[PDB]
Amino acid sequence: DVNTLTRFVMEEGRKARGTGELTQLLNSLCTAVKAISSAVRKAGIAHLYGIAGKLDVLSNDLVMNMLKSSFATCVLVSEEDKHAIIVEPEKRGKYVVCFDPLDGSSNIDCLVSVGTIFGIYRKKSTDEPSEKDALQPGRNLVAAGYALYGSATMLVLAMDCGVNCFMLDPAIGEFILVDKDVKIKKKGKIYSLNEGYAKDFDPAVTEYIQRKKFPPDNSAPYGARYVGSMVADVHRTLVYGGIFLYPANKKSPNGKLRLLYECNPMAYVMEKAGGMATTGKEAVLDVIPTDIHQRAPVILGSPDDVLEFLKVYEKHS
Amino acid sequence: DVNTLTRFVMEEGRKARGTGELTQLLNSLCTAVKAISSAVRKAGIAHLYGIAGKLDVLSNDLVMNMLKSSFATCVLVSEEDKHAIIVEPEKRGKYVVCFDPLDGSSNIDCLVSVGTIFGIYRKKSTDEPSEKDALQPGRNLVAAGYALYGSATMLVLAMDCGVNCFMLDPAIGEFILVDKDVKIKKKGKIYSLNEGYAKDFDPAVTEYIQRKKFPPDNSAPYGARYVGSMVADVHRTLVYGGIFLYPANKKSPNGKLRLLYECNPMAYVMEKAGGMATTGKEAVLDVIPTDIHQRAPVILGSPDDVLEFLKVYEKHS
Amino acid sequence: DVNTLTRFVMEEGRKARGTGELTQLLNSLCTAVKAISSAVRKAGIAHLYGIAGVKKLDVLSNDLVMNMLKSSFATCVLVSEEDKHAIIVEPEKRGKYVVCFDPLDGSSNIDCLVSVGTIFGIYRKKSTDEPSEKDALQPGRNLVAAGYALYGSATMLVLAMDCGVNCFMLDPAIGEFILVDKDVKIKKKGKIYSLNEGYAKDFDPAVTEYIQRKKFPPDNSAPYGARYVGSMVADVHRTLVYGGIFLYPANKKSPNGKLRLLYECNPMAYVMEKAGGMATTGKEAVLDVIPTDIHQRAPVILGSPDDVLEFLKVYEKHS
Amino acid sequence: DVNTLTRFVMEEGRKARGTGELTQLLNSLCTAVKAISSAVRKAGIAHLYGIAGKLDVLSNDLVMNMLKSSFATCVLVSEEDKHAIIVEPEKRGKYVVCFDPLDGSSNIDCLVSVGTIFGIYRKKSTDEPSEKDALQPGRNLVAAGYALYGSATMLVLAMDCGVNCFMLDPAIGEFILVDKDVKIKKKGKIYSLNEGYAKDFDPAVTEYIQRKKFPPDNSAPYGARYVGSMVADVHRTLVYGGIFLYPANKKSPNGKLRLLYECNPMAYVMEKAGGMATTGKEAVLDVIPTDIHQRAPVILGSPDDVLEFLKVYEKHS
Ligand SMILES: CCc1cccc(S(=O)(=O)NC(=O)Nc2ncc(Br)s2)c1
Ligand SMILES: CCc1cccc(S(=O)(=O)NC(=O)Nc2ncc(Br)s2)c1
Ligand SMILES: CCc1cccc(S(=O)(=O)NC(=O)Nc2ncc(Br)s2)c1
Ligand SMILES: CCc1cccc(S(=O)(=O)NC(=O)Nc2ncc(Br)s2)c1
Repeated sequence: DVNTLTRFVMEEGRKARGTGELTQLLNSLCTAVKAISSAVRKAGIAHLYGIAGKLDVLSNDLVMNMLKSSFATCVLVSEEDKHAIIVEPEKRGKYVVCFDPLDGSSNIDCLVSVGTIFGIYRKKSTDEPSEKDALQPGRNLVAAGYALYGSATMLVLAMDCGVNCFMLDPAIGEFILVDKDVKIKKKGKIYSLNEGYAKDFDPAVTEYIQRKKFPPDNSAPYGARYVGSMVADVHRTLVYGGIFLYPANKKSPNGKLRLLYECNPMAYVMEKAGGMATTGKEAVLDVIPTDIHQRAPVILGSPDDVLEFLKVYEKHS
Repeated sequence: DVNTLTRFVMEEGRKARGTGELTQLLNSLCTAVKAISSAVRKAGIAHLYGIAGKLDVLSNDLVMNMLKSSFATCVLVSEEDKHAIIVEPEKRGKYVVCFDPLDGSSNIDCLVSVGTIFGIYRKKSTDEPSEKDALQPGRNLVAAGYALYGSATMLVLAMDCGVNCFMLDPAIGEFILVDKDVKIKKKGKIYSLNEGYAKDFDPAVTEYIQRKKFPPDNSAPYGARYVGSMVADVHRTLVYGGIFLYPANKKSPNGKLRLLYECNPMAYVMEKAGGMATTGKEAVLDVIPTDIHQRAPVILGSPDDVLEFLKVYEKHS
Repeated sequence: DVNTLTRFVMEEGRKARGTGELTQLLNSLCTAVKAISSAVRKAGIAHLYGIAGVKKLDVLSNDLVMNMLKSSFATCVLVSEEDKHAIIVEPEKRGKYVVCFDPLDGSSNIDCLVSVGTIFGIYRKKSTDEPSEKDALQPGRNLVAAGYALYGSATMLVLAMDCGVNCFMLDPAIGEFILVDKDVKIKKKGKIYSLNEGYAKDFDPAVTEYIQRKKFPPDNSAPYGARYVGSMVADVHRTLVYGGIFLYPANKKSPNGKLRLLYECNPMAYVMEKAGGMATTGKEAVLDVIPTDIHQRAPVILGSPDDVLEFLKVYEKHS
Repeated sequence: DVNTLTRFVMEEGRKARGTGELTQLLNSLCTAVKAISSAVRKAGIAHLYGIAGKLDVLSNDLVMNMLKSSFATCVLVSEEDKHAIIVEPEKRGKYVVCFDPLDGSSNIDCLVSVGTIFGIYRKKSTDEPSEKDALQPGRNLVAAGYALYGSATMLVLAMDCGVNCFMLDPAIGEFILVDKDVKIKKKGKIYSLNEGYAKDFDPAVTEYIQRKKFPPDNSAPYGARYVGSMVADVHRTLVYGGIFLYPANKKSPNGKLRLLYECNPMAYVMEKAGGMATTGKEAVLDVIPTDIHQRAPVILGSPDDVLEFLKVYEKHS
């Protein structure tokens, strides 16, 4: 039987007997994602080039506007905005949403994969809505995931029931369920980081990477892939297994990737898929944030791969 | 003035006062790319998952069939076919076309960019058409390029007049000229190869890459990117500068990429762009082929970077 | 604020503290409407014509709607123009609603790209017995919801409920129905009558006189204009938009008219009524007829109440 | 073999040994139509309605700009413009085009089919183009036809070789040849006119209409279809056969429809399809015009039906 994003969400929302507010949030977000995908694929570009004689900003406005008018949100955190956005009182709801509306978009000149990443929280405090409401650890997420604008557009959604993958059929504008309750492989064959920072790598990374190229047990060396767009790298890791790394470096000593709307949502998908995400020091999901734009170092992927990296981080204290 | 691939090619064609064949060819191919692109983006997928109750094969068929029926070709060589296809007599025209109908289709599962790569020759003799008509050095190319099915669909076309980029507007099914006469940067800041296979690297490759990561002077190291899909990696090299390698090693003395429909069309675009393309021993475009599926090594991109590769290469020769 | 069909239905769903079954059902129907539009616009026809070198459109339309409603878990009995009997949803997929629909009306004329459409009527199951065809034999008055999709120059979903009639435009770029006209109301009096005058020899005497009065008025005002697309959905939607009258009346040869009561007449009557207009057979309200055959026919006269009433003045004058 | 509008026009142009000018023109036109189709089907309408926080005027803009930039035209006559447009001298070409860019537009509220009507002339001489170049009888058309934005989008193209019908496939944005060398039925069974104005009819119209409803020879009454949108009624008359009328009453002695860009193209399609078009007094194509915006009565469709009307019109003297 055929399933869609909306029908999936309505069905699962009826099992748990909720008010429907998360369903409205998510419906709204799906719609924003379809409009982003449409713009990303360059629909209507002829009109820009005179046939009748900014993208990250548009995607931001799209997510924001849809999320506000879903009536389901109170605090909104975006990659694009300096401060948390506080929903006007009349449109206030119970969820806090952190998001990057178009990740990878600095590199989009070369039509690299891009995507949208989100995490949704139930507002915890009873105080007036503020920036602090977004500062919960990722263990708390109610729902998270991403859309990938690749060769095709795919929505990956993780909740309590696991991870589910919806392909956007552009002919009808519907997300179609194509991969149910997805589990990552226990062990992969591909490793992912920007090796151009090799000079700055601390010795645990350097040893770990060295083991992938020169396995110490005469197994086959891991292949390397780095699109350098977060959504594409994590998704491949999800689909094929392996390991994704963005550790700290001299230019980025607290990591480079953001915790709230990059590392947390991706960590959440990984764990729900049966995988791992770590900073090296702890799980990413357990990091208790202090600033909405703070960075985090991240290693994530197949459990045997992240474990084997943690042993090496262990070897170096 | 708004320009399209069609209007563009008709403009150039009339200037040259040619018969029109090449124009008919390009238009045919173009129509194939839109069809490929629509399927890559998964139009109609709802029907597959049972709403009302292969991609490599499809793309090959679209290209094959559209070329045959352009009345402009006589020998067609494809990644997908063992032998060269000889167009039926009443459909024969003057050109030979070497193509990869969907490059990177191997990894489409992770929705990594895929592409179509093409190379167009004029048949040289009045002989009965055979595989041998495709065995031309890349220098004899009349036109070449690729379609990238990435975050948007773009068609890069190289001819004598240089290299032009058209973005497909999906609203109206036209490729729109968006980048005129593109030239690659003299010197890039990015290197691109599978570093997972370092233990089998050629020692020249070993050393060159080490200088990118560990520069002896006081320069900033190169950033690393490797999509693992040629059209994407070559296209990012074009737009931002840098170097892409798929080189020889002792296990694979002649590399892995196919000369006819991968390396030559890429070498062609890069040279028209004012970039370089080499096997280490010689320019990619000067290799005389003896087998339609023969492999070539390729190092390509910004001229300063390729020249620097060659310097190290020679240090090891 | 931007409103879409899915946000609209959920927002009304919540207000009413419902289970969401009707919401799931409409979503499913709307998904089906989007897949019919795509097919109707001929997306993918190049393949049909050997570009790399099957199903007919009303058939496809039928399978799309059937399948979308079945799998919505909100239906128990389905009645479609295409099938002789009612479909009884398999137990594991049973819900509380009965749906009558014409999946692709006017498709007999798809060869000339005339506007086509999907008409639907939604009913609550009234008995406690195992579901059956009888559950579809409800008067129009019992409708929970009705409407249509018009596949014209653009695709629109006109949805009628207790709260009124809402019109949603399909944005093909994103696959979303956008609310473009809220709480829509027909004019009190139009300037357009609509029927097939080519069959004038066969008109009811009442129909002959009324049409004659619209062409040559005794009060000598301006005559009405004529429009007849030949597609119900298109003719009925124009009527709703520009006001006037649409007639597919009875005659000696066809004394119960020709259009089907359950999935053409009733739903167009309900939309008309929720929009402050009128639908009649001459003898009764379309919505009041108690059906006895799911494929039964009714005569239908609808539109501006000043126009319809005016037809009844003539109708009653001919008894 | 599959055929497209571009491919078909190219091969007919090559046949005729022409210079490519009319092909360039038709492609610019075809492109504009795709852009008109797209906006008429309401792509982007969510953006108008505030998702991120005219149509006849736009359509005219698209045809206008696409024809200017085609360099194939010199005089443009549009329904939307009081005086003819003279193309600026660098874009000047040898053709004159009269068009209705969006027929039926003032009734687009009820989403009635709309269309674009066009007909194309050779310029009259080197004499710096003027409004005069448009004042030519229908017989001088080189090509004509319409695009109908119906349940799907169809382009109908009439030329010396006959009438061919192309279906716009929105997935790939390409016009597919679906009906070759179309001929109208000798006699149909449908008549088409605003019967609402029966009061004002010519006795000949009245009598002819009388014969349709009440055959004196016993036969079946004709059906009546009237959409109120010229392209849709004319297209129904082409596909199914029958008769379309918009004739002269003593109030509109020369009809209502316009000659240059409504009656002529449709009459030229009709004659090329083996049917007829008349004012009653003469053929439509034979009228010599003296104003770009003058009207003309028109009766067109299947020959047997048109001859029937005439036979009656001649009875009424
Ligand atoms: C899958 C998302 C999800 C999962 C669990 C709960 C909820 S919820 O938003 O809190 N309640 C909800 O959707 N109730 C509904 N009743 C009827 C319909 Br139709 S939807 C959402
Ligand atoms: C840029 C494509 C190109 C470049 C060089 C030559 C040719 S050609 O195909 O050999 N000649 C050609 O197309 N002539 C034309 N005549 C009329 C039209 Br409209 S186009 C094409
Ligand atoms: C607008 C149609 C409509 C009107 C009234 C009632 C219903 S209903 O289907 O019976 N209830 C319903 O949807 N409740 C909901 N709870 C949560 C969400 Br999200 S929706 C539908
Ligand atoms: C089919 C329209 C038509 C019919 C007859 C003549 C012409 S034309 O415009 O004068 N010449 C033309 O198209 N020449 C071409 N040469 C090569 C190509 Br590729 S196209 C057009």
